[PDB]
Amino acid sequence: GLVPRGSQILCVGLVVLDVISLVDKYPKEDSEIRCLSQRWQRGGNASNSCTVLSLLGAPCAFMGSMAPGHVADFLVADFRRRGVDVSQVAWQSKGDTPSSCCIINNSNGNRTIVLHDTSLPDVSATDFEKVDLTQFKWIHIEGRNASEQVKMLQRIDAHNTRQPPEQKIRVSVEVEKPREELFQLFGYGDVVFVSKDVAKHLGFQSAEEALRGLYGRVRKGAVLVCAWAEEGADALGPDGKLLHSDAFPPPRVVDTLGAGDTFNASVIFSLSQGRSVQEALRFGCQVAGKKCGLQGFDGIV
Amino acid sequence: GSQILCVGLVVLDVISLVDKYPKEDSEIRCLSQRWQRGGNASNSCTVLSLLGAPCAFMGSMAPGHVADFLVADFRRRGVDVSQVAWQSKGDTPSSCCIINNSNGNRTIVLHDTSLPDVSATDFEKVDLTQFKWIHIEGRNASEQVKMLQRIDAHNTRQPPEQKIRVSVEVEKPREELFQLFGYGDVVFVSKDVAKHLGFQSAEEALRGLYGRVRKGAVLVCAWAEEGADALGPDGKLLHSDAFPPPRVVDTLGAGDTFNASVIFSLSQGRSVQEALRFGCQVAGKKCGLQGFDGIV
Ligand SMILES: C[C@H]1[C@H](O)CN1c1nc(N2C[C@@H]3[C@@H](CC(=O)O)[C@@H]3C2)cc(C(F)(F)F)c1C#N
Ligand SMILES: C[C@H]1[C@H](O)CN1c1nc(N2C[C@@H]3[C@@H](CC(=O)O)[C@@H]3C2)cc(C(F)(F)F)c1C#N
Repeated sequence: GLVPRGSQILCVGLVVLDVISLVDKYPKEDSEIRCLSQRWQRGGNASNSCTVLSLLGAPCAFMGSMAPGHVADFLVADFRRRGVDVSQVAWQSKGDTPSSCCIINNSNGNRTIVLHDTSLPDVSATDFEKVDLTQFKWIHIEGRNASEQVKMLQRIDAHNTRQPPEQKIRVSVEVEKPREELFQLFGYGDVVFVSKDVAKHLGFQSAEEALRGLYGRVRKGAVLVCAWAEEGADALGPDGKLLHSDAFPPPRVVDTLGAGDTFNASVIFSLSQGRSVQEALRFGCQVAGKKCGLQGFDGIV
Repeated sequence: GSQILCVGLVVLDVISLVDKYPKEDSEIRCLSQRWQRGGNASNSCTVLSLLGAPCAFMGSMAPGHVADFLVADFRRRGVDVSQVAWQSKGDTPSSCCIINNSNGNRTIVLHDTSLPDVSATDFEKVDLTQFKWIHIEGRNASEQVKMLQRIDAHNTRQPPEQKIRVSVEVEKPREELFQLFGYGDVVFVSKDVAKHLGFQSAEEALRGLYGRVRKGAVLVCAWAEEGADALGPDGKLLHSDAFPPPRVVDTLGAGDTFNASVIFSLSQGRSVQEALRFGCQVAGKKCGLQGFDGIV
């Protein structure tokens, strides 16, 4: 159906079916064990951020690769249950829709993960070339196939060149995985999110160190953002002024899975509403904190 | 008297194929993923269909997208699903299956959704005349005993040529199930159950447990790659060596392949010796393939 021009927030990235099993003891190889509880959850960074944007009251869309089948069916029904627009999915003829299997041991909190395979082709620059960008006010790209995503980012830049400042599509990039190919993505977007994990891998021992160490890698005018879990989040822009927000931890932590994606979606949302970077940092920390005391995404607002 | 009925579980298996079994607290990327219809009675129906046998499945399912996959899979195989016990409370069972590509080893993390099992009242509503053979996978034993008493009652009124043959499977090491040994013409006892009762071989298990079976019954015990043994009223122990593939790639459902193949061979009039050999043959062939396609 009709989507008003410059009304949606697009998130480009991964969707995965997460099968979480909670066990009394880790299974011995070649055995059958009854788990205590099992959950099927739609995951992925871009995927999780869409859930949060819908719950925040933002019209949003997901762009990512899926293969026709029963896994895709579950994921599409889950996206739709969360009011996520799924018209821009890159339907693939080869490969499996990603599925991960998580075994959580009760006696110690240990997590064993059998990650999805590599068979599914990622969204390409040619796939993205075919997208009418006019319905999007904001485009968020989760760093994966960087050389392709760079061409996608060059296409949004080309678009904005022909646009009055109010019809300009805002852009954000996420560098969450400590893979060198992704570090070229720092030079793209108005907002650049860098994970604690990536920063630590580059030798940075704090969000301040990471922002001061990596700011020279961003495009002119860009805002570099780094959330450091329960130590709050920092942002740094062209004025050279480091901004900080403390974390808003819940009275009891229940579920941290997707807290970072809650932060990213909330920062994007607050900025898209015309709020300052300081206000967006505080808001992202508040929503992220609220999420940590909740199972899943229900009740974050 | 044309169909083989299998009473038991249907489970959606979420299968991950790995290069090496994951060490606890680690992250490993799998090689490939698939969805497979599983459960012991359910797997035996797949094998019976592929063997050319008209078969039916009786088991509990709850309406939903999991049941939809399973029903479409059953139907794709030509398994008769008319006798499924549709439940209004619960979800359909699912499991996480890790298959090690190096050796075919399978590890299952199972989610028993606490769906109500098939009851004796559910089974009383079944027209037994279309069945030549009824196989029950041991689950809710006190309720399955009444189901077995119903088949016995039916056979009493039948001439020997129109008598329904009965098999029972005691796969789980739960004491409740050990009453099922006294029922059926063919009794399959797992290696796992035998080991739990202190038996170190199929011959030990058969000699140790034979006194527990019905008069004239055949006790069968498959001991994985060590082959299978059977023991009947003549007191003569029968053995078949396994048929291992040169490369074992997937053991998930090998035992169910054995059970279905023994049942099939016996239903065709073959000797117990021939049925044991055929059972090991087909199970062995399955172990060198992914899934059940190509076992025949
Ligand atoms: C996004 C960051 C901002 O820096 C604040 N916020 C928080 N992140 C936390 N984690 C991130 C990481 C999550 C795993 C995952 O993202 O899947 C672990 C724990 C924990 C808390 C907490 F618990 F203190 F509330 C907060 C708060 N506020
Ligand atoms: C049924 C028994 C007869 O005794 C022969 N047969 C085999 N069972 C095997 N397993 C049983 C158990 C399976 C897991 C599961 O049933 O889900 C493990 C391994 C392995 C092989 C093998 F590999 F050697 F071929 C054969 C053969 N033939």
